[PDB]
Amino acid sequence: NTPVLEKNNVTLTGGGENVTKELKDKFTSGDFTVVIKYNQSSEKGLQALFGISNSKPGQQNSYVDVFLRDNGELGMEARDTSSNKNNLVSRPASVWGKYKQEAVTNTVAVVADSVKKTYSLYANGTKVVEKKVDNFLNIKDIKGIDYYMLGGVKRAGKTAFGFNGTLENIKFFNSALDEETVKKMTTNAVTGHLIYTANDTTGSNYFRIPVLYTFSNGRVFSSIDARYGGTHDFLNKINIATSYSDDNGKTWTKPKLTLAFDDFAPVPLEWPREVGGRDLQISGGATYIDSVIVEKKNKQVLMFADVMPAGVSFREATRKDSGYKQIDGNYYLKLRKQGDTDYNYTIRENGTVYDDRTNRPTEFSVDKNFGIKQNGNYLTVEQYSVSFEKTEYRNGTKVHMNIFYKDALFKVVPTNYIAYISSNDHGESWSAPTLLPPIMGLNRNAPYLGPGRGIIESSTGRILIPSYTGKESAFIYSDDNGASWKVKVVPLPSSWSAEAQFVELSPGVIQAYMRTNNGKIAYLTSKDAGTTWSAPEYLKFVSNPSYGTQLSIINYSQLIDGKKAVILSTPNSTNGRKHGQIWIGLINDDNTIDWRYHHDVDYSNYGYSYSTLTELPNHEIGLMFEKFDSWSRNELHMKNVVPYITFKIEDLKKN
Ligand SMILES: CC(=O)N[C@H]1[C@H]([C@H](O)[C@H](O)CO)O[C@@](O)(C(=O)O)C[C@@H]1O
Repeated sequence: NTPVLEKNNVTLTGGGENVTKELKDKFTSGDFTVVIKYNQSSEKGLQALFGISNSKPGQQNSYVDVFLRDNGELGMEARDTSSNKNNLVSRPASVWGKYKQEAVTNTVAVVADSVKKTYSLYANGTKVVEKKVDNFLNIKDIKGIDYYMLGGVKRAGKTAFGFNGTLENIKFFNSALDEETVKKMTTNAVTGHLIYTANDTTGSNYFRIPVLYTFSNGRVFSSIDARYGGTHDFLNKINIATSYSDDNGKTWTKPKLTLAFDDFAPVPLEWPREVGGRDLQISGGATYIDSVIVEKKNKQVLMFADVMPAGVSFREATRKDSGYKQIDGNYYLKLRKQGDTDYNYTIRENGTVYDDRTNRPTEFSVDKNFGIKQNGNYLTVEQYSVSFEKTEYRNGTKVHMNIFYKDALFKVVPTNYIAYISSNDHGESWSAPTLLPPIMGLNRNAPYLGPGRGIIESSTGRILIPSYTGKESAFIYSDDNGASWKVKVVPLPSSWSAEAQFVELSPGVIQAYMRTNNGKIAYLTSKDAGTTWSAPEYLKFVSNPSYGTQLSIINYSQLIDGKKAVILSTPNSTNGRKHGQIWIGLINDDNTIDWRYHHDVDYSNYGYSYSTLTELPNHEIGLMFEKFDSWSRNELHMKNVVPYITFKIEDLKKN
């Protein structure tokens, strides 16, 4: 594989460079590969990295280019005027803009393969898109190609889509190179910011909902949603994966599955991004989603998660049943047996399944992972697989029958639950899950967790876990170091998806920062360790779309400008989930916050959705975030889009 042309350190501010002499008559087949290492000096406007065109008047629509948008989209066009053929292939959120005050160096590539009739695009080690098109065009197919340009496209004798930046290195090949060669050629520093990668140990092509936490030992812990049937919240097959770093985030463990069902296996699916397929979903699969981490005072770690039985969306879960039944003062999980209409059974002591009608134990029992036994032996069901030719079918593998499955003999109430697991070794191993009792009441479903961390209120030792119902905040708490759980339900002014996080301002004084349906971040204050809550106030410097986004806010252990500090991450834009910012807030003696500093994470039109902050052992700050707009139907089912970055406080002061 030898380049037909190579150029280096080409600095441009809109005007481009003519390379026609060097490239006219190099592309005999018509196929091509172009690999471009670049950085942008200005991201505004549509910019072409190179352009091969018919430059004569009348032939404005006869060209091939690779382009970048101010939102980080990478794409290509291949067009021919006289035949009115117009190919466009792209993927949102493909490149980085700026990082810590400097333009980021990216490496992207295009492959045009006339035998396969495909265009492929690569960015920073990932094949971001591959598309077979019917009206395929290569360089020879376009009539009268006479101009070859770096950093623009010559249309009707004028430069269009002028690039602003430096082409550090650009290589043209007169053939289609193979996938692994180009992935490798595009690998760079950007590629190293992934902790979870598509089709890693987890078997998932997709991830959403990152969480970071630092343990007392100096381990930095991460969890994430491993979402297997694309990035849909529901319906989907979702596991919680984890990974950790014992060296201040420089290196991470291979990801482990920590909360998982096996009614479907953990295997990679190629989820359609086209408008006609992207609404496809994995239907019948039990799920964990939305993790919350806290470390207790005794150094045991807790992790909570939402639990969804197979076929239960957030929208279709019954809201008028907890899934639990009260018998002689105790709460017990109800079960319906196949062929019954009513819920005649309960799980009591030792997981023994009781017939409530007779008040006698049956021969069935439920294990600590919700698996169903009969006379002490496991019942089985066939595992499902997914295939695209979409079809879901039984694959011949037997797994334990489970109360959360579609094919179970005994089934839970089709509603959402909360489960928690604990670790005595800083997240190397975990207990079996405990389903949370019906803290909201017997005739109400469980709340939904606000992903991220919980806190320990220093003065009382109260454990606080943020959650919400749709209409209320539900602050789940324990006053006996996690042996028992209660909830403070707080009515909100409207139907907020009130994903929240807590900070402590001073002893006894806490604030819950949350998403709303009004465009603002709300904060509620408690001066009695969470027992009662003030009316909401709103941050005046963040302005988001009405749907909102999850946020992250943490306490920071070191003084900044002599003051106690908190650190907030959120998008900040009414155009979408964009324009990520980190804000440093300094607490005053009266417990108001001086929001003194902010730092923009990349350019304002680049994507920034859910995020998580942690303080590193060395007092740097770790950030992981969805670097795309996770609301947009245009940015679903994207691979390798949740990076991790470390900041110094001095970095966060700038902007
Ligand atoms: C990559 C891309 O989007 N290209 C499109 C451009 C841009 O929208 C520019 O803003 C306007 O030149 O608009 C066209 O009408 C054009 O100029 O022929 C169609 C073309 O497909």
